[PDB]
Parts: sequence; C-alpha cells; structure tokens
Amino acid sequence: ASTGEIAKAKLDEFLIYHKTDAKLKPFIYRPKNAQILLTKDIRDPKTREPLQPRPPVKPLSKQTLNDFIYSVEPNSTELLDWFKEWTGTSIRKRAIWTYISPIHVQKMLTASFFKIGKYAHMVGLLYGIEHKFLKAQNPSVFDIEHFFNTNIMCALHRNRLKDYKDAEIAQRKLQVAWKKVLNRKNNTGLANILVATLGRQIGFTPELTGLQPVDISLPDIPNSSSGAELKDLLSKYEGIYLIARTLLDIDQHNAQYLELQEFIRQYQNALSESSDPYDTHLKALGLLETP
Amino acid sequence: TCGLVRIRLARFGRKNSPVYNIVVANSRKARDAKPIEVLGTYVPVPSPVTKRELKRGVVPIKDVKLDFDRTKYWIGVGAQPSETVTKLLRKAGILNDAWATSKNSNVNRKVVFERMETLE
Amino acid sequence: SAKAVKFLKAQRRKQKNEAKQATLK
Amino acid sequence: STIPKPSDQVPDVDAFLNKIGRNCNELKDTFENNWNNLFQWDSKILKEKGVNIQQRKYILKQVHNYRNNRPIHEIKLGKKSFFGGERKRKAFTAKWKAENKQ
RNA sequence: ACAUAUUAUUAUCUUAUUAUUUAUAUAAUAUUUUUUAAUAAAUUUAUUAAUUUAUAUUUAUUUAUAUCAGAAAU
RNA sequence: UGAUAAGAUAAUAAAUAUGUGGUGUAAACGUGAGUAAUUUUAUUAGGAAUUAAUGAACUAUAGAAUAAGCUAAAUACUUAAUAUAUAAAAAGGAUAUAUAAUAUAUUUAUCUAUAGUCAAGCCAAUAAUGGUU
Ligand SMILES: [K+]
Ligand SMILES: [K+]
Ligand SMILES: [K+]
Ligand SMILES: [Mg+2]
Ligand SMILES: [Mg+2]
Ligand SMILES: [Mg+2]
Ligand SMILES: [Mg+2]
Ligand SMILES: [Mg+2]
Ligand SMILES: [Mg+2]
Ligand SMILES: [Mg+2]
Ligand SMILES: [Mg+2]
Ligand SMILES: [Mg+2]
Ligand SMILES: [Mg+2]
Ligand SMILES: [Mg+2]
Repeated sequence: ASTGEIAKAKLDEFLIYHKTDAKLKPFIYRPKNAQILLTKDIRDPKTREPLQPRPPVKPLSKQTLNDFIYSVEPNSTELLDWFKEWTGTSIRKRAIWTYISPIHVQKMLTASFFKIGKYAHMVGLLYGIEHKFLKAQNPSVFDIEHFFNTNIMCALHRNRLKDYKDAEIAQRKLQVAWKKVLNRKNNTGLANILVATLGRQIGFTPELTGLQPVDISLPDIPNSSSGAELKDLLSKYEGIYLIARTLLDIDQHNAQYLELQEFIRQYQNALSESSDPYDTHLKALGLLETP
Repeated sequence: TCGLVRIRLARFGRKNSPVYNIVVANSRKARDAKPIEVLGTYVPVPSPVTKRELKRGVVPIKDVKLDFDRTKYWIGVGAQPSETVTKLLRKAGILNDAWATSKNSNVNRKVVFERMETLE
Repeated sequence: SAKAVKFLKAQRRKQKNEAKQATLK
Repeated sequence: STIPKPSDQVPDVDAFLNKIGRNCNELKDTFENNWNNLFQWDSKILKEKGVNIQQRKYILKQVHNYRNNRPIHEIKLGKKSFFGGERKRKAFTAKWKAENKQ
C-alpha cells in the first residue's frame, strides 16, 4: 500500500528469486512451466505446501531501496534487519551484491542518524560486512564521497548533540573510518573540509595518509528547471547539500569558503518551492532526541 | 597396518597355550587362513629359568624361528608388518629405529646386552 | 509371431537336412 | 614407575578424576585424595578395591599418560547415530520420517 | 481310473521391470540462433519472460524384439 | 570495532557426526539348498587370443596439482585447462614464520607415469554316483 510497503515487497521478491536454486528457478518463475511444477510437487522448505508458480522477476530499480530506507519508523530495526538479510546472501549471487550503490549507503547512514536513530548499529553492520563486499567484487560502495563524508558529517552532529569532546576517541574513530574506505577518490574536496572541522570541534589535529589536498568542485545544478531530470538531479546531489549545510552550521570557519554557499544557493533555489532537506533532518534528530 | 600384503601373526596351538606363525598374508583373508608364506614361528611364553640360574644371571628366552632372507625380500616389495611383528623384526636387527613409534620409543633406556649374531 | 516365424525357419532347416541325409544315403 | 608431581591444572586426585571423566569422579572415596595411591595402585589392587573392569583400565591408561606428559582430557566412547545403527537405520528412518514430517 | 502336490516345456495367452530399437512433441533444460516486449543501468548494454533457430542431454507417449511371473496345454 | 551494544573480526578454549562430505561392509561369518559338470572339483613343471591406456593398495622413483560454475560451503558434484594415436588427471587441511590475502617451511592428504608386490579373465588334456526295464 504505502511506498515503503511496496518497495519492501519488490526487494523481498528480488532476494527470493536470486536465493532460489538454479535447477528449480526455470520451473518456479517461467509461467510456461506452471503445470510441470505442479506435477513435480516439490515440497516447499519448512514442510509447507508444495511450491507454487511465482511472477517472473525483472531487474530492480535502485530507487526501490531509497524508498524503503525513508519509510522506516522513527525507532525501528527494519533497516538493520533488511541489511543483515540482504548481505547474508552468498557472494556468488552477483545481482544481490551489485545492487547496493554508494548512494544507498549514504542514504542508509543519513536516515539512520537523523530519522531512525540507530546510527551506532548501522555503522557496525557496514563496518562488519565490508570484508564480504570486497570478496563479492563490490568495493566501490565504500568510497569517500558517500561513505566517509556521510560518516564524518554524522559525527559532527553526534559530537555536538551529545557533547563528546574526547580527543583520543575522536581520532581513533576517525582513523578507523578512513581505514574502512576502499575507493579513495576525493573529488568534491568536501572531505578535507569535513576532517578539518572535526578536529576543531574536538580539539585535535587530523592527520590521515592518502587524503591529499583537493580544491572544492561542488557540482552546480543548472538554472534550467526540468521535471524528473531536476528532481533526480537534486536527489542525486542531496548528500552534498546535507554536508554543505552541516559544515557551515557546525563551524563558522567554513563560511570562509564561498563555493559552499554557491551550491546552497543553487541547490536551494533549484527547488526552493519544495521543503528543505537539511531542516527536515534536523527536526527529526530533535524528535528522536526527546525520546 | 596398511596395504594388501601384511606380515602378521597367525595363532596356532591350544586354548591358554598360544603359539604363532609369522606369515605374509592378504589383508582381507582370515587370521588363520592359509597365508601367502609362513616366514617363521613365535612362542610367546618365555622359557622358565631355575632358581640357581636366576641368581646365576640367566634371563628367560623367547624363541623365534625366522627365515631372515625371505623376510627381507617381503619388506623390500612393500609388505607391511603388524605392530607385534615390527617389534620382533626390530629386535632381530632386520628393521631399524625408523619403524619405532612415539609410544614404544626407547630413546633413554640403558642397554644391558647388545644384539649378538652367532652360529649354533 | 516372431517366435512362430523362428520356429518355422528352424523346422524347415531341420527337414531340409533330414532329406539331405536321405539323398546322401 | 615413579610418582609424577602435581601440576596446576591437576592439583590433586579429585581434579585428576574429574578431567578424565567417564564417571570416574565416583571413585574419589576409593583413592581418598592420596596422590601416591593413584600412582602406585596397579590393577590387582584396584580390583580388590571394587573398581570395575572398564574404569580401572581407563584410570591406568590416564595415569600412564600423566606420567609421560601426555594430555589426560576425557575422550568419549563411541555412540550410535541418532537414527540408529547402520543395520537398523533404514527401518528407523522410515518410521521417523512418517511420524515427524508425514 | 483317479483326486492331489511339485517341476519342466511351449508355433499359445497375459505380463511387472529392464535392455535394445521406432515414431512424436508447439515437451523440459543448457548453448547457439530470429526477432519481440517488460525492466534495469549507462547516456547502446545487461537481465527476465516469450518467439525463431539448430545442437547436445533428458522427459512423456509410442513401434518392434527379448524378459521375472501367472494362465492354459502337455 | 561498533558513542550503547545488536552485530562484525581475530586469538584462545570447548561443543555439534538429527546438515553437506570421506573411508569402511566383492571381506569375514554362517549354511550346504542348488550343483553329475558349455559351468563344479582335482591334477599338469599344459596353453593363447599370443589377455585393457584396469590398481584394487602398498613399495621405489619422477613430475604435477590450473580456471570457472553449482551448493550455505567444501577434499561434494559439474564443465573446462595442461600432462607417457595421442588419450586420460588432481584437493586441500593442520601448524609455524615472514609478508599484505600471499609466500615459504614442516606435517598429512590429492593426481599422473614406470617397475615391483598382491591379485584377475579365458582354453586344453585327464578323473569324478546309480538306472538303458
Ligand atoms: K552356527
Ligand atoms: K549342498
Ligand atoms: K601441503
Ligand atoms: Mg592408518
Ligand atoms: Mg512383452
Ligand atoms: Mg520363465
Ligand atoms: Mg552426517
Ligand atoms: Mg562373499
Ligand atoms: Mg586447485
Ligand atoms: Mg570452488
Ligand atoms: Mg572430487
Ligand atoms: Mg573433468
Ligand atoms: Mg588432455
Ligand atoms: Mg520293470
């Protein structure tokens, strides 16, 4: 019924298809074999009724998981349970281990912190399962523009919301985060700004190997106002809008950089008609803090 | 013991008075079935020494009759001795310490008499 | 039947040989 | 042979009788926590003390192991499969698959 | 006479199973092959479901022969 | 490690043989129904077709052990690669040490080839109870 409910059904059908046995796949999903399935009377696992034909499965849209991520209740384990079941698949099922994109992990980390309120257990499922992604030939998901930056951004909010000020815990956690990055391609340059802001906030001098200086290269959405092309473009650059607004709000040193404010102007004025992504998130963190 | 050709003891004699044939046999055949060859005989009961002999220093002797040449041939072609037969062959000087195991390895035990080959 | 055709083939062969014996004798 | 020395894992006879297992902790009163008795009593003495055939042989094997610095951890006796011995497994499995899963 | 039991045989009847040998499929699977939608990714390609194409491997039915056994006769 | 504890990773110590696997039951044991011999027994200094790319499983020596798929995973299975007209293969595990998963070392297994050992197939000659009512 709801967008979340529909997305979950699509995501659960996709997994059931790819977890079905290869010998039995042609007889359970090709509608021309419905009568051959009946005759064989294969018994559904769990000693249930014999298996029945299912509708053929087609490649799933990457937007399907973005809808489910933002449907999870304010305090729920549904996102943490889906990920644990999704990433428990064999590393031989390429469709399952290649569906996850860098955007999905960013949206799983930003939703968990500001909306679902289980960030700690979402950064442990990702840290714990990073090894399987490498064995499954999908290391790109752990990058600097979607995984590292989003993590440091949520840290710049938890360190404030919670007041954490230890200069040893912060550095240790920052080192682990950088060690968890498998696709180190700094492009926007916001990573260096984010790392410097963390050091000022927690009174330490960051020093990570391989984070070479990169000048800001914020993608500028054009003044042209399209429909689904600009709704996708904004949603595409939604993560870096949450990072620009965060950088300025946490520390006023980032106000020095004028590239950050141009993107705010462009991204905000691009669809200022609609609500604000940054504000919407801030509200929920308070709505979750109160509990 | 492994292999198809094994050197092992086949039991003869009467109840409570065991005597043994040293035989080369197929692993799958019965213990007392007619073997490939009978290499020798083993009498497990030591010969009793008299009171005087004991003080005199006589040690009880267990008697083994064995075809030394034929036994070496069967070891050469890969016949596998049983544990008891292995002990007998190591004492006879046919096999060496390479056939000893960790449980019976007499690495540190004094030798009172050294193996002596004579003619009689 | 296949067994009735084999029987007759053999029966004819035996009768030809029994006659052969009479022609030879 | 000679009397080995108590260790930290096996401080006394009661600890020895518990590590070896096979219900040998029920002989703690036969030995009376005397270290020397465990390492001097042979089969004939143990038989006179009421230790049954299987247990006394097992203890003597573990006493030899201890004397030679070999592990004395309990090794369990073999047990038949859950579905029974091989000769009665086909029948048992057939009657267990028609009374559990139908 | 005969009523019984047992066995054997067959130009006969019926026949499980199996082997071998026929014909057939809009049969299944894989690959190839002709196209066709849906979906997805990227900005043509992939996937899935169909259709066409041959190929191999199976399946169902079917032709013929032999065959446990039983029936009848001796 | 995870800013709160759900999980992950490694080390250590245990558990599991109601999951997938390996090896073992062509032997041994028992019996004498059938079997009078195209088949069974016994014997011979017997034989050829002039007996397989068979090792069954140990010995000696030499070499090799590759890539995918399928299963939850593998020393399971499937399809390929390379190895004596040429054909025909495989498998890792344990423990250390050094590295950034890989490499060596040790140990135990896997595959192939050659010979040996054990062990097989087939044939001949001669003999093997009673009744010709
Ligand atoms: K009997
Ligand atoms: K008989
Ligand atoms: K090895
Ligand atoms: Mg062994
Ligand atoms: Mg018929
Ligand atoms: Mg018949
Ligand atoms: Mg099992
Ligand atoms: Mg037999
Ligand atoms: Mg390999
Ligand atoms: Mg594999
Ligand atoms: Mg295999
Ligand atoms: Mg192959
Ligand atoms: Mg080849
Ligand atoms: Mg008469």
